[PDB]
Amino acid sequence: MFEIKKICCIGAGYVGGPTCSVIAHMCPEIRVTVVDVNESRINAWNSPTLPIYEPGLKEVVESCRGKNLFFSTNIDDAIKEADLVFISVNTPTKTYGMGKGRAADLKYIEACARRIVQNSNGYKIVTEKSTVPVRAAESIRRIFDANTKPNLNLQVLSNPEFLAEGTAIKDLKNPDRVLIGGDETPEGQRAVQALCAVYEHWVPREKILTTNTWSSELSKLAANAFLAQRISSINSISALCEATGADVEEVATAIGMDQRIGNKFLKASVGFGGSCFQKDVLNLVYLCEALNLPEVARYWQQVIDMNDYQRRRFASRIIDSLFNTVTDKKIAILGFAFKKDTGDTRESSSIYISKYLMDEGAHLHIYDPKVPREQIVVDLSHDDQVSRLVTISKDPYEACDGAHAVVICTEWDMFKELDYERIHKKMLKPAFIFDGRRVLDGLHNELQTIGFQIETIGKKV
Amino acid sequence: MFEIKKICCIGAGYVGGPTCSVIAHMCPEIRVTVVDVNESRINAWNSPTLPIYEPGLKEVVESCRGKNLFFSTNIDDAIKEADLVFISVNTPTKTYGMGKGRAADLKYIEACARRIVQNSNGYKIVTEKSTVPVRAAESIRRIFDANTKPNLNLQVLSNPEFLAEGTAIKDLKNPDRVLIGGDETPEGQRAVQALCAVYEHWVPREKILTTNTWSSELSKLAANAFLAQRISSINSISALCEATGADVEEVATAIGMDQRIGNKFLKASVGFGGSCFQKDVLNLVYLCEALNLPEVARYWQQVIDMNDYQRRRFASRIIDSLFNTVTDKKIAILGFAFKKDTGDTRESSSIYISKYLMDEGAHLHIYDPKVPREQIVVDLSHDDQVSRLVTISKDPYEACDGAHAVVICTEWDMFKELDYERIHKKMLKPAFIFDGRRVLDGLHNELQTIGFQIETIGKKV
Amino acid sequence: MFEIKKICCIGAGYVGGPTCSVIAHMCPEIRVTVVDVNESRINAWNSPTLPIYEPGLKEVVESCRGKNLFFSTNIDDAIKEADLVFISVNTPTKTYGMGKGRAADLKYIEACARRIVQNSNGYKIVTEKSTVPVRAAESIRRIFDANTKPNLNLQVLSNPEFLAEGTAIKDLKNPDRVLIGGDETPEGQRAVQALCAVYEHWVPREKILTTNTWSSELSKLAANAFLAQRISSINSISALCEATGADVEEVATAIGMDQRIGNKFLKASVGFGGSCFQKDVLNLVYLCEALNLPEVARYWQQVIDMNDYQRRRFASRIIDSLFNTVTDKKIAILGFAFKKDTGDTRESSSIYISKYLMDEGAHLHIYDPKVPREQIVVDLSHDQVSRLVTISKDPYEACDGAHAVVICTEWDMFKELDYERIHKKMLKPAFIFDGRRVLDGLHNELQTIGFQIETIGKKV
Ligand SMILES: NC(=O)c1ccc[n+]([C@@H]2O[C@H](COP(=O)([O-])OP(=O)(O)OC[C@H]3O[C@@H](n4cnc5c(N)ncnc54)[C@H](O)[C@@H]3O)[C@@H](O)[C@H]2O)c1
Ligand SMILES: NC(=O)c1ccc[n+]([C@@H]2O[C@H](COP(=O)([O-])OP(=O)(O)OC[C@H]3O[C@@H](n4cnc5c(N)ncnc54)[C@H](O)[C@@H]3O)[C@@H](O)[C@H]2O)c1
Ligand SMILES: O=C(O)[C@H]1O[C@H](OP(=O)(O)OP(=O)(O)OC[C@H]2O[C@@H](n3ccc(=O)[nH]c3=O)[C@H](O)[C@@H]2O)[C@H](O)[C@@H](O)[C@@H]1O
Ligand SMILES: O=C(O)[C@H]1O[C@H](OP(=O)(O)OP(=O)(O)OC[C@H]2O[C@@H](n3ccc(=O)[nH]c3=O)[C@H](O)[C@@H]2O)[C@H](O)[C@@H](O)[C@@H]1O
Ligand SMILES: O=C(O)[C@H]1O[C@H](OP(=O)(O)OP(=O)(O)OC[C@H]2O[C@@H](n3ccc(=O)[nH]c3=O)[C@H](O)[C@@H]2O)[C@H](O)[C@@H](O)[C@@H]1O
Ligand SMILES: [Cl-]
Ligand SMILES: [Cl-]
Ligand SMILES: [Cl-]
Ligand SMILES: [Cl-]
Repeated sequence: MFEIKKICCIGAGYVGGPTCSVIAHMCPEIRVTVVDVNESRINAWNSPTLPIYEPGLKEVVESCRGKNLFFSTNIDDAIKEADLVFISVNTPTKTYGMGKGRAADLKYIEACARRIVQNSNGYKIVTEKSTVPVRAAESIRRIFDANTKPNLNLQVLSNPEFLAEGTAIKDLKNPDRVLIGGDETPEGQRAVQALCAVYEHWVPREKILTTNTWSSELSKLAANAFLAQRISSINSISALCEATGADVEEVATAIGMDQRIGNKFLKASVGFGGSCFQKDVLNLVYLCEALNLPEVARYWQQVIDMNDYQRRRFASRIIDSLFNTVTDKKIAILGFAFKKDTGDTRESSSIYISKYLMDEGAHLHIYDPKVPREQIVVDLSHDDQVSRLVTISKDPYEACDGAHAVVICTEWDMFKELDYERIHKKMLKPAFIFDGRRVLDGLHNELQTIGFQIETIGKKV
Repeated sequence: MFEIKKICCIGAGYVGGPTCSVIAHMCPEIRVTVVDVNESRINAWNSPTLPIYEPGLKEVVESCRGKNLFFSTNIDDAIKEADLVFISVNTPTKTYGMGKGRAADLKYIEACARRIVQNSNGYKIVTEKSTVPVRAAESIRRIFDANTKPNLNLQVLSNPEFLAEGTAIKDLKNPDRVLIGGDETPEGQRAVQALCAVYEHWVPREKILTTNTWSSELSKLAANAFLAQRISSINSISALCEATGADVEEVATAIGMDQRIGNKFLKASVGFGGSCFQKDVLNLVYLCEALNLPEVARYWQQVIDMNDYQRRRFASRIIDSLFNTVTDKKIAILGFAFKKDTGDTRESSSIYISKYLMDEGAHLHIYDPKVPREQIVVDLSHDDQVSRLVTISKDPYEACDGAHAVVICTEWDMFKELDYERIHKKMLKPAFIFDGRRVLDGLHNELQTIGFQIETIGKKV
Repeated sequence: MFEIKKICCIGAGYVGGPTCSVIAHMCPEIRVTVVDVNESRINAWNSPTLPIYEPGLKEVVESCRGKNLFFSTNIDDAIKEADLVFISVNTPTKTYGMGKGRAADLKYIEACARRIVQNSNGYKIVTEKSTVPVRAAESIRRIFDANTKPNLNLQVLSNPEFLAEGTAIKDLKNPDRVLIGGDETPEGQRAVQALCAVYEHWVPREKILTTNTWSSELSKLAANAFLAQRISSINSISALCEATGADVEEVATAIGMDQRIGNKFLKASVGFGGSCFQKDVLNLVYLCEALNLPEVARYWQQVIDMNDYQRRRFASRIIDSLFNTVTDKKIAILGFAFKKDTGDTRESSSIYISKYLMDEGAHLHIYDPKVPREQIVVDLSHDQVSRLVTISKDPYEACDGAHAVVICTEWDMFKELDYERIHKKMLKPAFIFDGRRVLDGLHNELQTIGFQIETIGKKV
């Protein structure tokens, strides 16, 4: 049996940093080196202020960093020395060319594959952790086959990642499962078993699934598409509730008590964000179109279409409720991160609601407890319109001071705890609360007594 | 019988220069003066370097120029002195206004008609050689009727041109036929017969067709639409072949051995280019829409739609074969002219394939034995993107050095003769050849043995 | 080199019968046995009146029948003895299920395949003679592979038919080309070569083209599609001519003089008919949809849509000319066959023009010199035939009391009619609608007699 003793991870992002940090923490005898082309990111990983906010992450980094955990921009030597190389780079939707707005952008992956074969000799396992179109591993194999050297044996595995931001460390330390894909050849199964032996330092063997390479790639896309679909489905139900007097939280509970459906991922929202759900479903759609599966393509597209309807109609709700015009109206945006317990804003609904209201010429005042203000400025920029229409607030009370509406977009715990009596006093009248997260449930009577018009998703006005 | 002794041709382009050069060469007693508003074009026609590359043209110009062949920017005196005035100006698709992207732009023609009546006295024959919408001659007539002078007799004829670039001189010296259109009046038939007498110096009378003005105008559009259609039809068959394992060259041969179909214009390609096929079919389409013939309009539109599918899918082939990403990938473009034996690039498929690959951020290195590099730069410009993504190569080996793919777009003879063993050595791996012209047929086994992945149109991978 | 000396042909129809008769006639040293399940058809091939009428066929058949040409219902013995087995059965359009109206039905081909493998030992060459969908040869190979025996070697070839109706024997004796497809293996190439040697008894080697099997199958459909496309293209041009003062006959001459275009199949018409063109183009379109080639499917669909528009617009011209009402108006239809010199009416434009006028309540009087009146009744049946349709014994009957004379088939006799006689007994205004451009050159005098003359691709 081959033993992995040095690991290199190309990509020091929300996946690469935490995954490697937990591997190093659980496997004291394995050297783990996380690398990136981004110098300031790598410099931040080596500093008292990590480049990402993830609960418990700093404690894990600090326990291992400089012992068996390293962050470096020296990609070549980290590859050269490694028994195992992870590819954990970004795979965004292409914003250009063929498949613009749908297809996965594989240029970061290809760059990794080229760099690996350029800097590799002997035996190495190359593990595709990035979320990819099905069969992407076949292209990494072809590049390696076409660029062999004497004694160079590069084995390719699929090892997709299931962590959610905000709960990364817990997800990594106690995963529901680990999935590994490789071919059925003797060398392929040897590679699989070596990677399994890494995870077995802390994951029970019954929680490690081994499949073929393509089932593993597909499983990741499917898992994300099923999760996103649960949200779009309950969000579709929120609209029906609003029209009927049914309550979406009541309905969610009823359906989720069926053990075959389950009670998770039935929290209605202004819409799902985060870097991957939309892009991974669109990748699935694009791939289906390419494989002449248009029925399957249009089935999954509904998940994205619903999410976009949820958001748009939430924005329309705000504008319709505020007498059909929001031009020059101060509006508080409470929450800019895509979910609580992260500073990540990638595809946050907060961005889409903010842009909709900015198209109207609203004056947005934006508060979030963890997102840096510079990121919010970048997200809302194409910027003159940002300088004219957007203010980043230091606290929520400042945001709401002289506002017409408070719009809650991220389910930070603090928001339900605010002093709404104080807030109502300095708001323009009538004062509105638009709750995109159902976090103010149970406060509606008190809020109404104070004087607010309170509206939320999945509840009839 | 009236005898034409002085000819003026307005338009010194790919039609006007060669047609007039051959008339002068065949009719030593007729003074032929080619005129243009473009000074540098006219200056080039008077120089050792003609403004166009056409086989055998220089020999014809040089034998007559300064004897009975003249090139001049003095349009007014050339008209004033002429027995016969040719209109041989450009008729591009309108890029603006009503019919943008479809309708013919008749502003150059109208300018000629106005200038002719302004500078004409006595008897002259005015011959519309430019490709025009049907009934355009009626407008030239109306302008003349509305601007008569005492003793001014301007007779209007249709005399469209059937030469193909690359074979212009041969086509002009030995035409399959000459077509002349005029009205059935005594003066009209007199004009027709005078123009016939010019061509009879070298074209047998049985190869000179005389029709009415509108049949003649329409015949030119129809002829071009039938030719373009043969190519789009065999290109449509190329796609079916790729899907079935049939070979398009085999199928082309089988169908073309039916004497009713004929064996010409069945060469599959990345797509037909050249200045006229697309614009003349679109003119036909537009005209049909204007005459309430939408069924006829949509029949002919298929010829353009097929051509655009052929090109797009060829580009998609390249990107799909190169692991679904070509960003930063060096790619050799061999051939930029729209067909071999011309330096003309007007509507070359090379432009469309290059632009598709540039949209992806590919690094194109472009070689062509006759197109000037300045023209390729203009064609690919909207240019920063050109400065970043495009290099004009001095030879094909330079183009292919460190390239991922060689893409053949123009059927220059030299390309099949290249040293592909040498080329494979310095290509990045795996190395691809994409043959848009079927010029490497028969070399596939040798190329595969060298190591290439070779793909071509109308052949299954 | 392998010599073929016994040929069996499964299917004694319009393709198989004549093809095999010519082979026997040209190759005296080959025994050619044509077989069929249809016993009365086989018995007719051995009779003084053959079950297929083609000029020259009777003479070819009678020259070698009983010598080296045989017709039999004994299919199993013919297969068993054959070096080469032609599959020349019909592949009719599916009238049901997947591909209804467009897909070819392969049931007969498959039956033959199963029967061949069942009755075969050793080496045989099996050749698709009938028009088939692309990759039909692969199904035959699979049936053979699944049903193999020791020493069984069945090589599958494609060898399409290019017979035009009424000229089959001349097409057979002097073909533009012979097309043979086989795979590019040693065995497939010896099979191809063995069949080439048969055709070489009368076809120059330069006119025999050998391809792969799929190329061969696809070439037959593409050929008919290119042919039908020339007709739809010149017809589309005919409509523009009428709108612009151009003449489609002048335009056809002008474009046909380009040797890259050529001068055949540019005769504008009310629309192409026949049992082949629409069927083969629709099959091609269905194959494209099945292969996920939608751009290609709708490119070729235009050939059919243009043909259908040519017929539709011609009927509407008739109706609009007769003041937009033809209820109980007598109209003479001259020509019902799909082209001249035949009684064949299959997919004839005359059917479609007649049905359009029937839908308006017109009283049609139909004359054709060769189409049997019984066929006309069937073709115009689904009620309205007995009510609206009369089959005339001569053109003058048909035109008597008529509002319009409509020429749908290009029979040479129609330009020889006594149009002064016709005009006298027609209701006024009297119309002639020439759907075939047969009365060109009578236009001046017909106008003087007093007709309103309407033709395709010209305003007279
Ligand atoms: N973020 C999540 O919650 C999550 C969860 C599961 C899976 N994933 C998948 O993991 C992958 C990475 O996600 P992420 O959120 O960490 O992205 P990220 O953008 O935050 O990090 C990727 C890093 O890779 C670097 N990189 C790109 N190309 C490089 C190259 N050629 N050489 C060296 N470094 C390079 C970038 O600079 C960046 O720092 C994606 O494919 C994603 O779909 C993400
Ligand atoms: N290029 C061919 O292979 C070809 C073949 C047959 C027919 N045609 C037809 O011939 C016509 C000309 O084609 P081309 O390729 O020679 O175009 P071109 O652009 O190369 O040449 C036309 C010339 O006319 C000049 N011109 C325009 N307006 C003028 C004016 N008012 N006074 C004086 N000069 C003027 C332009 O400066 C230009 O030099 C077109 O209508 C085209 O459809 C072209
Ligand atoms: O591939 C990925 O990137 C990851 O995507 C998600 O993780 P993540 O996007 O970080 O966070 P989630 O908790 O799944 O929520 C995504 C979006 O759905 C929203 N959401 C979630 C659950 C819910 O019930 N309702 C709802 O609106 C969240 O607020 C957020 O905007 C998946 O949960 C992970 O398993 C996966 O590894
Ligand atoms: O009006 C015009 O401008 C002229 O257009 C064409 O001439 P041209 O465009 O110069 O050259 P072609 O040989 O017709 O080819 C046009 C395009 O079709 C492509 N082509 C041609 C033939 C073929 O079989 N396959 C094919 O892809 C050529 O490479 C080229 O891109 C016609 O051939 C001329 O008769 C006509 O006078
Ligand atoms: O697939 C087949 O078995 C045969 O189909 C057709 O033969 P066919 O339909 O009998 O006769 P055609 O001469 O092609 O005429 C078909 C239709 O086209 C019409 N047509 C033909 C030529 C033309 O210029 N204009 C025109 O309207 C004819 O009047 C007729 O309605 C082909 O011509 C044969 O090569 C082929 O072998
Ligand atoms: Cl695998
Ligand atoms: Cl909080
Ligand atoms: Cl005229
Ligand atoms: Cl060359």
